[PDB]
Amino acid sequence: PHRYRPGTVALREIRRYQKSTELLIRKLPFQRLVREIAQDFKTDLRFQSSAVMALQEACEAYLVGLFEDTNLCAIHAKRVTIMPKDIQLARRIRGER
Amino acid sequence: HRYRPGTVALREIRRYQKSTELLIRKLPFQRLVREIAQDFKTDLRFQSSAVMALQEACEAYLVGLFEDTNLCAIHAKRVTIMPKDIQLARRIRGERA
Amino acid sequence: IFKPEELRQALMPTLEALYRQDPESLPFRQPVDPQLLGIPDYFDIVKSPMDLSTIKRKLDTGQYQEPWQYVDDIWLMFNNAWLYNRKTSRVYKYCSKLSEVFEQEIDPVMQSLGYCCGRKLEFSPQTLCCYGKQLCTIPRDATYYSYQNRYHFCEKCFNEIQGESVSLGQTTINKEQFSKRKNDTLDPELFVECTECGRKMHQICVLHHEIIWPAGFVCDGCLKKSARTRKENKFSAKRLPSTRLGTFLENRVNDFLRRQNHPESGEVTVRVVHASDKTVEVKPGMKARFVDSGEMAESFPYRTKALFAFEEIDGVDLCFFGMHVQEYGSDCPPPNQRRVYISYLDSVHFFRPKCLRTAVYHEILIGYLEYVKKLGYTTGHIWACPPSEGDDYIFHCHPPDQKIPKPKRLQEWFKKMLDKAVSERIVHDYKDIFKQATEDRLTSAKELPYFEGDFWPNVLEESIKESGGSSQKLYATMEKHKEVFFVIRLIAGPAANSLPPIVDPDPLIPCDLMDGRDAFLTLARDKHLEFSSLRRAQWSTMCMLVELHTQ
Amino acid sequence: AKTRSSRAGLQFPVGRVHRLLRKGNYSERVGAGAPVYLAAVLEYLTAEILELAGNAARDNKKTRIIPRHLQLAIRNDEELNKLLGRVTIAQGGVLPNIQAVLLPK
Amino acid sequence: TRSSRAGLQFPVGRVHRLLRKGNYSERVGAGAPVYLAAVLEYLTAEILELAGNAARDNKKTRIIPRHLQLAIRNDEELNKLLGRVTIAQGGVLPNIQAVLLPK
Amino acid sequence: SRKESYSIYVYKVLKQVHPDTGISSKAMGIMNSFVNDIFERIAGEASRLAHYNKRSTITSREIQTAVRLLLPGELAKHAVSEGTKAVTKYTSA
Amino acid sequence: RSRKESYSIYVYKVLKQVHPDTGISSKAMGIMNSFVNDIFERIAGEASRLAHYNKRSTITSREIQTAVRLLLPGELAKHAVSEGTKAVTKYTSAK
Amino acid sequence: KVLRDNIQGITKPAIRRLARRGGVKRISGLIYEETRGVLKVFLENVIRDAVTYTEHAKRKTVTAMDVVYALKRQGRTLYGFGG
Amino acid sequence: NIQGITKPAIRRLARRGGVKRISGLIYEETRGVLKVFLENVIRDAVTYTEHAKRKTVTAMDVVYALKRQGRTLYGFGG
DNA sequence: ATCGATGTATATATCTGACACGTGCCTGGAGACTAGGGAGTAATCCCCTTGGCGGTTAAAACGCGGGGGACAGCGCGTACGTGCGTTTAAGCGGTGCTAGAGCTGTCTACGACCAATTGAGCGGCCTCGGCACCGGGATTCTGAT
DNA sequence: ATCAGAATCCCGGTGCCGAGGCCGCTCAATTGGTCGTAGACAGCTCTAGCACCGCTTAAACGCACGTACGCGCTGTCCCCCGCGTTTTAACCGCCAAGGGGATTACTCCCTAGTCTCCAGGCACGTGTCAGATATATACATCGAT
Repeated sequence: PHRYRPGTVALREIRRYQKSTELLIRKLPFQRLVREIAQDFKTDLRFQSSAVMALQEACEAYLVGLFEDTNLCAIHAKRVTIMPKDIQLARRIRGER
Repeated sequence: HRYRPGTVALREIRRYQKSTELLIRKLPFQRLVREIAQDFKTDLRFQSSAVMALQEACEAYLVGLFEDTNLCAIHAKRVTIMPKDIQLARRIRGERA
Repeated sequence: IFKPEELRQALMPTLEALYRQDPESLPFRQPVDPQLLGIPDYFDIVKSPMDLSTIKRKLDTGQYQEPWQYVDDIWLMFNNAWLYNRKTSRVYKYCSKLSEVFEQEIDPVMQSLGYCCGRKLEFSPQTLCCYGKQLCTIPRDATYYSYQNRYHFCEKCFNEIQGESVSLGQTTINKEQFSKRKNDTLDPELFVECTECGRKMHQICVLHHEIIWPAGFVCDGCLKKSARTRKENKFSAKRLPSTRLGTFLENRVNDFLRRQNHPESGEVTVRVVHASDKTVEVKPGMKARFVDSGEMAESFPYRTKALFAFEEIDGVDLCFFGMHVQEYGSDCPPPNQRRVYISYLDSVHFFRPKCLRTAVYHEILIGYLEYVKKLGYTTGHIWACPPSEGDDYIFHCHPPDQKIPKPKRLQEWFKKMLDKAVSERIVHDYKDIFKQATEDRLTSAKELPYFEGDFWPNVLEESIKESGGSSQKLYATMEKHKEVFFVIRLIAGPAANSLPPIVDPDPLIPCDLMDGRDAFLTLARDKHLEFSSLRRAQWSTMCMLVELHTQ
Repeated sequence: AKTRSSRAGLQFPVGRVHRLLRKGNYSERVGAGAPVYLAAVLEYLTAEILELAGNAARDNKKTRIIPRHLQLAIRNDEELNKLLGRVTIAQGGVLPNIQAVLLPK
Repeated sequence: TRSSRAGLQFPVGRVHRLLRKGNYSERVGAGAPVYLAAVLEYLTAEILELAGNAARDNKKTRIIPRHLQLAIRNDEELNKLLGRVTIAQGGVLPNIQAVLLPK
Repeated sequence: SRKESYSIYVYKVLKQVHPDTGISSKAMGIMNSFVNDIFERIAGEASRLAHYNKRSTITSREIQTAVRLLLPGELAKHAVSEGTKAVTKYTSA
Repeated sequence: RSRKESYSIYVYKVLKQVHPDTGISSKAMGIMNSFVNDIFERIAGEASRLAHYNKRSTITSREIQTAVRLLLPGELAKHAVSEGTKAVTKYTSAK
Repeated sequence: KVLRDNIQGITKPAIRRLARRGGVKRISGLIYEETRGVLKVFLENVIRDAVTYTEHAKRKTVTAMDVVYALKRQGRTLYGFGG
Repeated sequence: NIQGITKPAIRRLARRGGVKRISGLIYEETRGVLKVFLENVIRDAVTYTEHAKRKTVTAMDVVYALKRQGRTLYGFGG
């Protein structure tokens, strides 16, 4: 048959996803997660759907930035595969925690 | 006799992290500040307290930057901080664009 | 008695938690001055005033010997405000907010002090009927009229009646003799005192029953300090007498659970707790039509049985399924000969593991069909009727989050059970009543099985009188209601005609408490035995089992 | 003319900007040139962004400016990128970039 | 006065005047400056207590900026509060990364 | 209830800059929020500065130095030029 | 000669209440002064932005309490709110 | 209804697509856990602020403006939802 | 005068930061970074002064230039 | 270096609902006038900055020997990518229920304003003891054998 | 391990200048009273959130296989380091000159406030075309031979 060598479908996906702008986290699981986290602070809270959408946008932006900086670290370390310590190192250096 | 390379550095660390006095010579830094202010408005006079404040701020900033650079350099399996580390730490912090 | 500082240190944080609620706290921080606040009738309604300052003071000055006295005052303050102020008012909602903060604060503190819990508990309010109409009912908190705490009337159907005299049954009572009142009464849970440390705990939290442990209650704290454990509870489900039927059913269930091998499965115990002989009498319409001309028996003998399934949950017995059946043997006249009918079944949804619950109910029913088939009963009969709202078939006061199936879901549930029974070659086949009648070439109402409490005896009365002498619309009535009525063939065809006598090897079991559903529902209602939560169901099971063991 | 915006040869409203400068408690008294200056600088910045946004949109062969075009115009211009360094544009997307090392050889 | 009438130590009148003059809002409720002075007083009590502890550990009776820097960086919640502030003549926490230490 | 906004003004500016281009409602909202953000930044900085100088009025000088502070070099220069040109065209008539 | 104000004597009183043996150097005094000023500025600004968000024109104790719950980390915020409510109650009660 | 274990709703391919947008080429199998943690640590810092605004104005619906303000406070402002 | 930041001065600064062994191009890179940071802070301080109609940069101006950049500096009378 | 199989861009037809414009309505902005204080400006004083000269000595600069770490290459093991079949549940479209956001009208308690008043706090003076410093000793690490 | 050999901590004695206490006053906080409105609160409307049910199909999950990459190891080399010696210019002390920061007094003109009038702008409705979507085609390109 025909089988792409490992490492080219990754690049195709990089281009395809950097080209488009749609959301990437599934809407309903993220909504349920947000409600779960909020229920810990004040029981029986109702969420304007626009607010859940804004939360999802902010989380997507934060995670994309974090993965960008993590990939930059992992390239600095003479590697190619981002790893959890990279995420944690990038956030430590950025001044966040 | 001779101290093996790598212990005078540690003794210097232990000694300098204990003290709080300033590490940049006052007069060279003052002349540098005046030279830099020469470009924005001619014939400016500096309150000596303001030069002291500038020196404290620059020291704090450089110390933080070297700390983060050393973090990067240790993360990359090395021990010698290098200009790319400084630049990488600043890029990750988001300080430089 | 705790040292007053011990109490202050422990409880004051819970009081501060209320104080620091702004603005909710403000109305409650000082004693209500009725006149200053522009409210003169306050002391006509509120007879035991209470507020945060008064409570703080009693706490600071060591006026509480034990923490429940603090809790009682807090709740007095809250209920005073819920009493005087309108549900829609400002103070009312403020009060509600404070009480929520309090419930969350108080529970772990009380537990730190060696108590079961810090919650304030009260039983569910009973539903009040109406002597005015058949199934009229009174709603919680809404106003109603009563006489001798026996005859109650909803504010509507009370004023309906022309004039000023009511009639109760055949004697006449002036309306002025009725009490006007709100259905807002809730009975508190009871406490039992540790005989060693003296702490008061919820009787239902600690499951202390005086018959089972007559020496007295000793809390787990006191028991562990001396490395003791409670004496064994001998009033268990497992120790109820075994029967061939109970054994057969429980073996089927436990063999199924063992095959599934799901984590955290428990053994199920099934017991038959009642078996007696009874008769169903043909009602006056049908009796005038067919009995008096000798075309139908005036009554039919059957055996009724009650059975229950139990599981151990958190070390304690839990009754989760109950069922009553009517069995018409081989000596019974046609049309009822060799038939079984399910009078009613009911459940309490605490079975573990959840994802095998329905499967287990099905195994119980399939096993029961298989068992009576073996005895030589030919046919099973099921009326799929969910309980109406606020009625319980067997277990008093279900969990409010246990959903009640509507008719289509319940029908499909019986179909799924029967389909499994067919695939196991227990049930030969099954049909709705309309199709079955068609297949039996039925022509007359006297040919329909006649069961105690069933739909068809009642609708036949109605039909005969509507038609002024009547079978006329029988097929039409069957077609109309067909999805609800299952006829289940256990023994098919020529084999059903030459069977030996039905001989039940199990003995009769006299138990008045379980002769039909009413007695156990009445007991439960009279003794606050609810099945509305895991803890209350565990208590209620424990009390039920004592009653069954002690007779 | 009548409207104070016309006197300055502007497009943004100076009256509304003046009202806002009073209402948010930024100072006891608001000058009369500050609203004009502020409306002017606001208009200039908006024109500056919309220029590049329209250009990037015409690059993608479209007529309507959508959030992606604004994101591109903001992240491509060196100077705007610094003024708007810590703002996430909903539906924006990111700049297409791949590090050199990751590319195949 | 009002600082005494509330069991506080910071000045309430001064905080009220500052709330008025600074143009934070058109008006200022009478309850705000008391609360604000109480919060300020509590935070200062915390910082000074930690600094005094650190100084006593250093065999000194007079709190100096180094002790403040130590009492701020050592504690966690305060470090999170005062994240991006530099203290003149403050010094740095003593720490050497594990990899750097000799083998 | 009337809800104030900067829609028509941004639209006019767009028509001046790209006479044959329209702006989607979402981009309209984005610009409407960006203008609010920049105006808030500039006004807050001018307020802080006027408080620093112990002054009680925001005049064009404050706004000018606030623009000098907030925007980077070239944007600051052009914006200051625009501000002075507009205030002169105003005071002239 | 201008009469400039500060928070020196108050910080001194607090220090004497919390470590009676201990003195404070002049530079540490300046640092504590600037720190109090900065925290007060943050809290006042946050209360102002709250009041504006709710389209209300007064900063009452509620906005201050919410600003405290927003600015400070968990334990410090809880303690500060407790202190605040205690002080407000003792103020309003007595006279 | 009570909610639990919804954090697994951030599926492995979801984090994969996210990283693929950021410019990553090969993800170590240990990332898919760690990232989830990080995400939680972010949300518990935004909602806890949004709620605090809502609990202030005496409301029970967290409005989009509340989330936008909670974000803007953390120096992570968000254009496109109101202001 | 950027050569005024001597090599052993950067050595001491770094030794405080916690490094153990320094390369040879750090010195130049650090000179550049410090020049940039100083340019920014001094530009903001100047702008403040030039507004206040003064010719002497007061310590308050530098403290405000720092507080603006998110680098608040305690100990000079903020 | 070709072949082929796959993905991507391009060219065109169809349909839709989101954007552009036209209209009525209403309230926020504009115009004219006035009273008042905040700010501009002149003058003065004295603090604090700048500039400079001499000495002293600590620190910067420079040269050298070499040990240790950066870096390149290699080989091994496996964790991750890719594709495929199977299974889960998100997405969509309705359908209903209603708590709660939002608006309005009434009323009052709370905060701004102002005059009189006095003590809390700030500026200045003066003392002593907490710490800077120094010399001597005890202890503690580090490196070669 | 065991030695010498520098570094560092401890202890005690001397001194000095900065903090802490005390005194005078003056201006800002306090108290008392009045007036106006911002906000609390009750009541109403009705939208947007929540729940639910069924159907479709994209998307997630599990699994097998292979390979490109992480990583540990080893060798080479050059480059910072520690140290000794020579050079310089920071630092401190002191003096001298003058700019401008700060303060005060005076005057004016810029703005807040008030009223009265009307047009810019928003909600609403309606009409159509830019773009989404589907389909056929030409080209790019990636990998095996």
